[PDB]
Amino acid sequence: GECEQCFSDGGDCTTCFNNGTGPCANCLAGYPAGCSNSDCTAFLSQCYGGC
Repeated sequence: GECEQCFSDGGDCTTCFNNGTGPCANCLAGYPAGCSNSDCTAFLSQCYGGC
């Protein structure tokens, strides 16, 4: 998981999103399925509430 990797490397939200080029980046704008996902999901559970 790209977003999971960033999470394991101590990253939260900003310090992974990297303004729209990061691992959890598509999980932000176009994220209707991001909660029903897994790789995006824990990040979004923090950074948005996880739907």
